[PDB]
Amino acid sequence: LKNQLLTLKIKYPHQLDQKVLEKQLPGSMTIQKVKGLLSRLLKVPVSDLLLSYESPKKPGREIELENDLKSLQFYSVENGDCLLVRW
Amino acid sequence: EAFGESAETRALLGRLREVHGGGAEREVALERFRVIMDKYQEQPHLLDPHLEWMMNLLLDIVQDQTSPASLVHLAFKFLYIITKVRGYKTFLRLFPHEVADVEPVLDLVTIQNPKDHEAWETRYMLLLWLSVTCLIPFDFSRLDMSIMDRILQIAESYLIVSDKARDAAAVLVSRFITRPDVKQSKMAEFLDWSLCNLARSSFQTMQGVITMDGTLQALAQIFKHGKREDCLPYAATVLRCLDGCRLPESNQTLLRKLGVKLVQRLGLTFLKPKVVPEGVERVIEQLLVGLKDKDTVVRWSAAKGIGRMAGRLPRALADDVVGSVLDCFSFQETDKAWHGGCLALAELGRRGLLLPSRLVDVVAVILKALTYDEKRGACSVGTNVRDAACYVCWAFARAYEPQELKPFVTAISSALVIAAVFDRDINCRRAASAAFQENVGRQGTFPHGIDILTTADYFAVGNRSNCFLVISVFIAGFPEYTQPMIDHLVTMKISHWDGVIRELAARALHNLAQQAPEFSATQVFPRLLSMTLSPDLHMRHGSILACAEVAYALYKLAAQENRPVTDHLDEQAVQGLKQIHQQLYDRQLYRGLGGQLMRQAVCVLIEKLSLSKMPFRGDTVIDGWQWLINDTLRHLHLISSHSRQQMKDAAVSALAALCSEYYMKEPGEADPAIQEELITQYLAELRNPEEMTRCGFSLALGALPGFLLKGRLQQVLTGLRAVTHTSPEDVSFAESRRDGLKAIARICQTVGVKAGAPDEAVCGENVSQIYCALLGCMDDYTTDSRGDVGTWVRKAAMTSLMDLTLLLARSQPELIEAHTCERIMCCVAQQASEKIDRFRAHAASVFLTLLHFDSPPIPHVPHRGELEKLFPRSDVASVNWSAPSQAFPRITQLLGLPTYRYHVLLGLVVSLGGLTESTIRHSTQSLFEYMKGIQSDPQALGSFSGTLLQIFEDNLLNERVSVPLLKTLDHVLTHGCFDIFTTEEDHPFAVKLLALCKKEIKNSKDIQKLLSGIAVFCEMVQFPGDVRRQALLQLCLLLCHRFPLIRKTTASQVYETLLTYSDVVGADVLDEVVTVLSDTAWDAELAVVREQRNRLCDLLGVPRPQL
Amino acid sequence: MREIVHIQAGQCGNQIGAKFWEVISDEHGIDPTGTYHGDSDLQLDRISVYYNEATGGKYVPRAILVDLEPGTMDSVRSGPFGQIFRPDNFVFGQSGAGNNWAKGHYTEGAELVDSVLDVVRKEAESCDCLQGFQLTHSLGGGTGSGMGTLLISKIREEYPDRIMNTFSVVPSPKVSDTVVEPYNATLSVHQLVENTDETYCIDNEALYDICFRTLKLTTPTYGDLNHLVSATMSGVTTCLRFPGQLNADLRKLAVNMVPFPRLHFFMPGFAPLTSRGSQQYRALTVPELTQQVFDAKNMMAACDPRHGRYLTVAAVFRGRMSMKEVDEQMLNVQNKNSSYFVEWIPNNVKTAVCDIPPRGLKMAVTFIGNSTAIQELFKRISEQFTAMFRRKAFLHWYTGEGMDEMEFTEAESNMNDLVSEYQQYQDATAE
Ligand SMILES: Nc1nc2c(ncn2[C@@H]2O[C@H](COP(=O)(O)OP(=O)(O)OP(=O)(O)O)[C@@H](O)[C@H]2O)c(=O)[nH]1
Ligand SMILES: [Mg+2]
Repeated sequence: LKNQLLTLKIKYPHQLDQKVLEKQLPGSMTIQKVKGLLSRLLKVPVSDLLLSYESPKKPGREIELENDLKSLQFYSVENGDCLLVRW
Repeated sequence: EAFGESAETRALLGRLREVHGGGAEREVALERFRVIMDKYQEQPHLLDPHLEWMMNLLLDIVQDQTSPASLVHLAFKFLYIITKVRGYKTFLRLFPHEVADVEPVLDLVTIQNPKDHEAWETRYMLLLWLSVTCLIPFDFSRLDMSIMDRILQIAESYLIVSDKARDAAAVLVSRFITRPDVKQSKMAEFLDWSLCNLARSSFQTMQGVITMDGTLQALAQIFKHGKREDCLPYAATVLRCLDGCRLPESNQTLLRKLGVKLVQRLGLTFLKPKVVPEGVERVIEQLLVGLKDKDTVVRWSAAKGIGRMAGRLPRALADDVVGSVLDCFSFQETDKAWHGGCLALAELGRRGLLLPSRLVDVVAVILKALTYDEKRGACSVGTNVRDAACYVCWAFARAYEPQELKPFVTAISSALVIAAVFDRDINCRRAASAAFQENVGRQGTFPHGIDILTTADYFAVGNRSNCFLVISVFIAGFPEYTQPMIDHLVTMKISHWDGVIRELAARALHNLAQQAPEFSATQVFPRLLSMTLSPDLHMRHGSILACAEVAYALYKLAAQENRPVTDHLDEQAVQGLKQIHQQLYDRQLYRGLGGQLMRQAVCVLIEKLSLSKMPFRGDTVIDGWQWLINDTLRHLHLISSHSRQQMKDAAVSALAALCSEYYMKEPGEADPAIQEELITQYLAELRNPEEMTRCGFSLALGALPGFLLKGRLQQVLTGLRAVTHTSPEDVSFAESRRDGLKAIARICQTVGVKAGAPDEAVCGENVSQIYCALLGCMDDYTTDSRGDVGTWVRKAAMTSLMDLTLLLARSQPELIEAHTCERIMCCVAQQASEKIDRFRAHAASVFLTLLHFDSPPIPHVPHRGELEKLFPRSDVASVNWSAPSQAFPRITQLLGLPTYRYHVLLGLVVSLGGLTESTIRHSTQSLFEYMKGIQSDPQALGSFSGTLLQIFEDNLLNERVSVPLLKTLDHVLTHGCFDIFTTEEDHPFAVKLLALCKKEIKNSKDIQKLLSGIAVFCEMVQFPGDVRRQALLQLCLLLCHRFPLIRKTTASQVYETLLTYSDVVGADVLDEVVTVLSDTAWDAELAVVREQRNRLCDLLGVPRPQL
Repeated sequence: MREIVHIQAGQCGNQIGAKFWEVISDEHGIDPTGTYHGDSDLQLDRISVYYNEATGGKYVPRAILVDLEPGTMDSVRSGPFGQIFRPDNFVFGQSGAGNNWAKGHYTEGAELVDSVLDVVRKEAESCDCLQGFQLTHSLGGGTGSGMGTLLISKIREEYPDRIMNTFSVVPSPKVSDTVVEPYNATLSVHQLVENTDETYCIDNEALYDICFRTLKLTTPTYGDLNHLVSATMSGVTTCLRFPGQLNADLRKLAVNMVPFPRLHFFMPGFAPLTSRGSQQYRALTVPELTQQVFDAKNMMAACDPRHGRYLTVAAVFRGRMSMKEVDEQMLNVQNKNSSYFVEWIPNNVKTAVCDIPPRGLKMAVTFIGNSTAIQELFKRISEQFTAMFRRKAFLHWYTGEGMDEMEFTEAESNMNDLVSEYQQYQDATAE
């Protein structure tokens, strides 16, 4: 599982005062699980959480994760990317 | 109307100087420009007002000497796109044509590389521009290698280019060699250059054919745009060189087309343009054969040449040409020869060359061309010779005069309207309509020429179905287009190869007989009575359909004057209707592929005969018809599945019409001899092992009238209910059970309602037993090898419960009980919330029809006010129930009611945990929207959890509802719905849920069921207390399963849960658990995985399991 | 010697066919002039399946290109390989169908349909024994949408004993903003069900998402999608152009992969995913390829193969992998006890192994399965077809040419029945 894990950094563009986090999540994880994780961490409703993933290979770009039944591997979420959460 | 993208166009070109280096931006602009330009490909004349500035923004870029080659190529691409959109002929009149624009263009073209395929758009357009600069009225010597020599070399080098540039070299040399100073300098040189290329090159290589095509195009353009007296001396050498090449024998279409185009031009040069060397005698010899070519492009090009040559030659040769062209219509030719001859005749008549002497001949051929359809295999050919006949007829309006056409107008006008209605191709109909309009506008001597155009205009000969039942009657209304129009349909369409043409023709004759009953009963019916003896299979079906339709029409006509049907049809014709069955039974035509067609035709014939009250009652013909119907309803599996429903719905209708017409003794009664045998045989046929036998006999028994059910209704109902019951032998018998319910519903709708008569109609004595059979088939959920076939058995089980509930509502609504009505409502609600889309739509439609029914209102409607407010009348036709998005948001609201909670939730669980993706995605969103409103109220959440646990307990050890429910529970727990129950230790709800899950995951083998169980066991760790520890133990039991995939999935789920909920494990031991779940291969041998499992158990406080 | 006639119609169809022909020519070792210069005898034992042996040892293609608009015709005529296609195999008009299905199938595309039959019949007369026709077009438009259906309906009447295979390219709102696309797609699918034995669906939304995420391209143009389409086409037609133990012809493949008549839409794919320009970066193995062939990301359609049953499965491997190494890998993934076992890789799968690898890659793989998830491609168009049908928007254009609501409701009922049958078969017992 060590090779399958990916270290993602959670950003907060709407709340720049917050610090940039860093969590090692499994590659075979659905965006439905990450939504609940963020809801339980930041105490924000699940439905009121728009996710997105920005690769360091594509600066100036943002992909929206609207589908919840898909995993992070399908969205080309490689190691070292950043996840921008909004609400 | 006008160009509206110009506001965006001037900005695009403004960015041409910036997106010239980048590739992505250039491609986006080019694609964008192309999608902006292709919208006006039908309206090319709308861009002319913008052809001024739009060009100035392009040619001005290449003119600048301080620009790169990429920008020049990008601008030439847009220039070529604009030329393609509008047209080079109308676009090159805008290109610079000064004497100071020639040397610029020449050097520009000479700076190009023919090998660069990417810049092909620059070489194809540049050449064209040069042609413009060749239009100046100045001499090339005044400009001064010379310019003429350079232009000639460029043309010679481009005329053999395999790219599109070759075409650009055709219009160029056509204007450079045809000049005064250059037709006495370069013409002879380019002439010895073309002859050598034509004599050396062959049509066996790709480069030899390219050069030949280029040379032929150049010569054809030169002889076209060149002086007649200048290109006359060199008219024999080129012709001889072309004849010595043997182009007709070559296997190239473009080469032959160019050869014909050059031969016709050479022939036009010999004759003087007025309002004949021996060489001409050969030219014609090379054109006539062109009409008998294999390709249509060759004939279309030869027709123009022949038409242009007949007008520059005398009247003796002009008549000889027509006489020779008429020979193509002999009895030893194909359809291509006829097409070529028609094209040549049209081209000749368009110019006014045909004399009235050839009227008796030409008119004697066109009549054969408008109805050409010579079967050439499975399908027939002739649509080409028919489109040409339309153009030929269109030319008579300009050639002959009214005085010369009057003798043949009576036949031309009729043929035009006959071919402009019943034609199979819309193009032929439109061409015939245009020809008729042109003839009426010019000649104006056609019977009712104006009245026929107003009803059959260009926007009226579109729908083929409308032309057979609207325009046909309007044309037959007059006495000039009735008998021939009927004879055409009788001797052409009703004997056609396609079956749609033998059905449409019959339906058209049905209406045509109303305006001409005498002619259809004394002249047409005898011809359809003899056509049935035709060995042709398509001929017998058409004749039977016509005999049925005309008979029905005559019966309907006689019904007006309350007159008998024998008034129009004589007894001789009547004897044919009786012997038609004997003729088919003797020859044994009910076999092979045509047997089904013959049976279907005879069924419709018998139905139309019984619906007309014929004098056939008490004859052997009725017995023969009954035997045939029984044999058809006896042998159904032998018929193909692509036409079984038609035979099933037609035979039952014919039997009902016969059993509701001939099989009667007195009003309100029937012949007991037939009643004691038909019902007995049917009840002995409803127990047939073959499923198709019952599928056909149930509907036949149910379609019987009401007077034929008096006294024998209980037996029929019992026999139909015996089939609806499932047994060990009848497991996959869904089609039979469907027909069993359909026949019961039909019987209920026919008999109606009548108190004090259980054997005659439905009443309160047997309504309960009938409702019990309808409510029992809804629970059928068979899963055969084909799939979920039980759905079918449910479809007919829904409509049967609708039409019935309304029947009582229109007579004795008090019979409908409250419990039965509530059960039906709950079952319909459950059936209107299924993952399926086609079935859910019908379920919702039935529910809305049953709820909105208020005439009178139906009793026992649970929560009638809430249901009406949640499903208003406006949300019936506007809402699409087939789409989950436009259905689940409105169906999830039903959970608020108490009655609509258990069944609705059970039905929605299948959609919230099925296989389809979009349905689940929509159902989850619709359920979360409703849960958000009952999330704070603890009573609502408790009731929902109780109902879910009850549904779980009901469907235990069931792989139809257990897996969907377990999958939906995972999402329900991940979303955070049961958040109030987490603030209490030892929650009975979470205890019973875990207990039921342990039951459902007991020895679970399949991996699909194990995944949902593992997910639920990991999403249940949120509940503190004894449910947290015990649940954890289960995870351990899954970390050392019998498969490595299960262990890996369990480890991944445990790792995810450890990151989700942080209060489950202390921070002091979380590091060890995280490090043990990372560097551990859970897909290895169990000998090493057991140690890791024990280590994790010792850390998580879980007691050590025991084998 | 079984020959196949390839036909191309519409702008997108011609652009896909040109790229596919260029790819299969560069893989076979054929210079753009016409001669042969490869370095392998296996590139000639089956060249007659798609190339006629003309005089001088030249190989003439068999691509019949037709297009009402004179746009893509000139581009393909002056392309890198434009000099290969016979010059009288190009059939075109001037004005197209104006994004109307009732124009390129009744009033306009039926004006060149006769010249198309003459050309396709003149091309087949030289063949010794024809196997089946082929067509490459896009459901979006009128000359691709109506012309393809008209030709399929006209050829089946004269050659009922020939296989009919197509490569429909379902459009998507992301690639095109045209609003008259749902009707053209519905009317095309209505005819592609009753007169077609096999249809390879290549959704445009899938390729768009792949180029947006996987390739990380800035503005995915038509070239990026055409490259992937041609790669998938070349990977699918590997057994019909190279030797091998699995000598599955066209008819045999259609009979073994299409048990039902109406159900015949596949979900073609290909791996590894690459783009234009560079390509050599990482060398994949057989395990990695097998793990990636069956991923929904490597599929060229917006469908999840895992979510839905598996009618028929098939895979084609290209490179120095052996059918013995492949069988070992295909017999351990259909077993649960086996490690790294997958639940979406089904059993009784068809498998192939090729020698000649693709261009720019040493090892690759192609997937040609038929899963019920393809129903999602039919429902997405159904909704867009209903919301616009209730208001009768843009219906006058169709009613004026000759069409009527009868054909519309017939196509709607056919699509609904197909979706219902797919959903019913999705829930079937495995054993
Ligand atoms: N993948 C891909 N899709 C294309 C391409 N060209 C067009 N399309 C799509 O196909 C549809 C347009 O159909 P076209 O092929 O351009 O049209 P046509 O068949 O020539 O028909 P007309 O518009 O009537 O002339 C839209 O959905 C486009 O996005 C292409 O090269 N590749
Ligand atoms: Mg086009």
